[PDB]
Amino acid sequence: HYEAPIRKPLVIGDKSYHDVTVDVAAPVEGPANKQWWIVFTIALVAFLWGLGCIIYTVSTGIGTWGLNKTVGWAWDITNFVWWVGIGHAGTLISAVLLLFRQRWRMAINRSAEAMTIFSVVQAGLFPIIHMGRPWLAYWVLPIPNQFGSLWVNFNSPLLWDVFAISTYLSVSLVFWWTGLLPDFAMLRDRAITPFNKRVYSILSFGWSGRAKDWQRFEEVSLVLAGLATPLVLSVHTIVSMDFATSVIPGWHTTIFPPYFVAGAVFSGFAMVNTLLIVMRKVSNLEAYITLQHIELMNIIIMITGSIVGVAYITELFVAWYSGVEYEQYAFLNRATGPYWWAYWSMMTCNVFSPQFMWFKKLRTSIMFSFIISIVVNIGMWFERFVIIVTSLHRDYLPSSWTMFSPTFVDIGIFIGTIGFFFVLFLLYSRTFPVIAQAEVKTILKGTGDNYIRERAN
Amino acid sequence: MYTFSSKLKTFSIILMVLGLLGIGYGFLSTEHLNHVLHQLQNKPWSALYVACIFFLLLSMGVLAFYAIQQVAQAGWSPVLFRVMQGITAYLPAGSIIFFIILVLCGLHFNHIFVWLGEGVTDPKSPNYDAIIAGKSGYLNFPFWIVRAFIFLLGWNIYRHFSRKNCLAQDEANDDLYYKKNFKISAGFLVFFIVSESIMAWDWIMSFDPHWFSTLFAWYVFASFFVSGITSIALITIYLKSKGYLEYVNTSHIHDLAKFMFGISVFWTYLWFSQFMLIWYANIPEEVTYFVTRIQLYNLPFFGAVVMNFVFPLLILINTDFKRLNWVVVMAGIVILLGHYVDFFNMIMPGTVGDKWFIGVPEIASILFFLGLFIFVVFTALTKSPLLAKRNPFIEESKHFHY
Amino acid sequence: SNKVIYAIYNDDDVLMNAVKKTRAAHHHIEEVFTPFPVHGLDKAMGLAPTRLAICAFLYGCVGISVATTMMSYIMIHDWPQDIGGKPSFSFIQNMPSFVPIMFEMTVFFAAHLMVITFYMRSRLWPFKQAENPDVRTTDDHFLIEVAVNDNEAELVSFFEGTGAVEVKVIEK
Repeated sequence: HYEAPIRKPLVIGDKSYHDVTVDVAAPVEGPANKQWWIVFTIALVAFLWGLGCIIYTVSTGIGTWGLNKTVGWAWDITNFVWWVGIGHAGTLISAVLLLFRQRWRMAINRSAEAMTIFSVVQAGLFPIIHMGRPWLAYWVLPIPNQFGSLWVNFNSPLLWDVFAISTYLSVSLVFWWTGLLPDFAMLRDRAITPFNKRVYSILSFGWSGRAKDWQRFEEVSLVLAGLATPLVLSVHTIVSMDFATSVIPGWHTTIFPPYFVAGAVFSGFAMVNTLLIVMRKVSNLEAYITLQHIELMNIIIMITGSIVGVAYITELFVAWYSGVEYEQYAFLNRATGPYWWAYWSMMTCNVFSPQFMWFKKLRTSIMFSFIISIVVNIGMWFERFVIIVTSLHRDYLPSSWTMFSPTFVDIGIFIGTIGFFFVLFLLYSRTFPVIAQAEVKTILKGTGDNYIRERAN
Repeated sequence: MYTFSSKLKTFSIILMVLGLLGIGYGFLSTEHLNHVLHQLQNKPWSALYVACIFFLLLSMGVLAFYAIQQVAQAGWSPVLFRVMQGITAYLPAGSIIFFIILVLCGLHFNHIFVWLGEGVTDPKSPNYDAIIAGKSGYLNFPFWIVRAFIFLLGWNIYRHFSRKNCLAQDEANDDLYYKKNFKISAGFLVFFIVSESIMAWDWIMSFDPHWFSTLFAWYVFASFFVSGITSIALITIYLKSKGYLEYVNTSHIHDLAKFMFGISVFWTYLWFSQFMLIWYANIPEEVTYFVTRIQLYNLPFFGAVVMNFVFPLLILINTDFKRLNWVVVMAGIVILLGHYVDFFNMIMPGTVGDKWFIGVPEIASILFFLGLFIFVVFTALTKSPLLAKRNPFIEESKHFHY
Repeated sequence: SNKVIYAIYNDDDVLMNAVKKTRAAHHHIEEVFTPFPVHGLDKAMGLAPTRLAICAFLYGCVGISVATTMMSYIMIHDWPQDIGGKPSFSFIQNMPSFVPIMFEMTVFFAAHLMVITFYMRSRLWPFKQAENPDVRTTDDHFLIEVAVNDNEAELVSFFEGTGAVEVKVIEK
């Protein structure tokens, strides 16, 4: 054909068509081990305890939280936007990499989708839990009623957020689900038990793979990828405008709509990378997730990290350039004040972590990159925390200046969402086809350590 | 090689004469008039400034893309690199002219910038402005010149060695120049991002020392990067129609068409978010920026939205149309005009305000630099063969289809 | 009482050769079944282009009419109250605050209405009976089926030439 000799193989082990399907189907076709049950139990307990904390604070009062009369938001919306940021990784991997014809994405796409459907859901709890009277939440929708057709306004970003999140999730759900049709077909055709036979004959639709069916299938995925990238940007931007549209010094800005997005990409891939690292060893799919996939994840993280760095110095320049004392003081408060440790630990992580990737000896290391990928998520949690808290406890009228400290029920709810995340993801890995077969089988001949060697001789 | 048309020479000469003459013409024509007369005297000056910065950044919009395509190891771009190299020959000449203009401001031959005027910093003067004086640690003139100067070297050096090493790679039995350029381009892109942010502050936001905004430079970047892409496409269409390109087909055109489409939408995104975040919570300080634009430059302000969004929105969405030469040429022209207007809109209200118009001194500067640009680019194409030699990705690009 | 020839292959290379030969020899192909996308099959078969993209664009246009008629009714023509200093006099005035919703609605309808169009035209739903003529085809083996007119002997001898891994003649 015409492939360049420069490129390295994406498939290792001289694997054929049966080799690939057997490898991927194997974890679905067998039983879970003791270690799986131990981990599962732990995640479940954390989740159930978290539910108890949620019920308690809903039924007894928000005053059980560490919120103040000054600081109305902290840890509730902090964790909301943190989970939202995480849930943009999969929609980049399956849509953006698609649009740029990035072949290596084929071994990631499926698990990347799991990362958004199990994290957007976590975020969806906070918009309800923090509410003062959540049983009246249905009033948010513009539904004809007995109050003289009393409506809602359409000027608040909190309402815009309702539309952004509910449609973001809805669209992504049908997108990744459609991609499962040819993979469930390969499981219903195993039918080792009549129970499983029934299950996969129902999970799959009548997907008898045919010329016409595949033709349409490809076109649908192209359209949805085209629509998905705009959603990735617009949804996180609507979230961003909860602070950008304010009158509060330190929040009012124009940099947030692209800034928070860059951060979302950065933190999302850092999360994904840690799960792929443990996945390729537990599931034994290291022949599909190679060091080239890991290296490329590291490179992207490096790139977006530098974008964030530029935005940090942009804000500081403008603050100095501006003659507004209130904006300058807000930045002085972050540099030196009672929350200095949140600010400086945040900056330490975001500034230096992505810069280690310039060194090949560090970038090409599953050990080093595993550690760094974890660190990034810590720094990004503080990124969200610092912006919200440091800008509220200090503002107009010195008499209103205060502090802030969270309680065990603020912490507990967050722990609960983490536990739930892992319950869902862990169960996913034992029932779903973790690697798309329809995708891999279109690249097995184009790339791999067999065919390339053939081309070279 | 590339045989010069033997007609474009005289064509570009005509543009460089009629435009030049029009420029010359433009400079031959209580406290109320102290305002008005400065607005009138600035008209033929900002008419040149906007033309130079437009074409200067136009060239930079190609080099940014060039560096990206090599770093990203594109498998369809190699066949078009010679054209891109030919286009980015303007920069080492256009940047000279632009720099000279900056010097002329420094030597007080105009009133283009406010903070470069006399008596602004000192408190012993009727021209004293405390707000501007407080920003003098950044606006200090000799710092502004040096800071501007080194940005030009940081772009011109890259251009020079990129070409030099490429030609060396064409005449070698191993690699070493490919990898050399790979490393250089990566370094360039890092530098570029930093110099881009500062550049916008110094050359565009410096027209209004009483106004600031975050997300300005990224907006500016998009406003020229998009136009850079369309200029690439238009040159390759021309050369192809004249029989000078081989291994070029509608899939290469299509790929560029959809590329420029997506990034033109991105420009619109940035435009709106900047506007709305001021409009939504109109804290009066920093709001007059839009007040004086909406009330005066009504059609320019909103027309720039339509031409850079609405028009291509209903054109470059049909994949069959993306392969048609006249569809692509048409859209390219509209986009270029739209971004010219974008720069016009950003600069004009700060120099002439309500005395603005699009007559002789504006048209003349456009045509002058148009002719200059054409002359340099097509001359450059005769100094090197199209379709580079041994290159690690050229064999697949010669068979590229989509 | 029609019979169908089931030509079972091994790779895309032999499919492309086989399909092109049936086109040259004028053997009407009834269906082609594959475990994964070929990226040259519909071209060789001569299948007509899809129109799903043409289906959505229109769905997006429906979405924008919904978003704008909703908000222009409620906010300025039913209760034109003041919420802040926002001018609710017209729809030009206070337009920017409606953009975040209008955008999301056009994508929402463009996406979901064409996905269900795909399922309706491809006949896919949760309790639909699967139509695999040979179980092995999903994991592996490619299948081209051609109906028998009357000359079973030569129709089979044709399929016994290129890519003849397994050839079956099955009634109905």
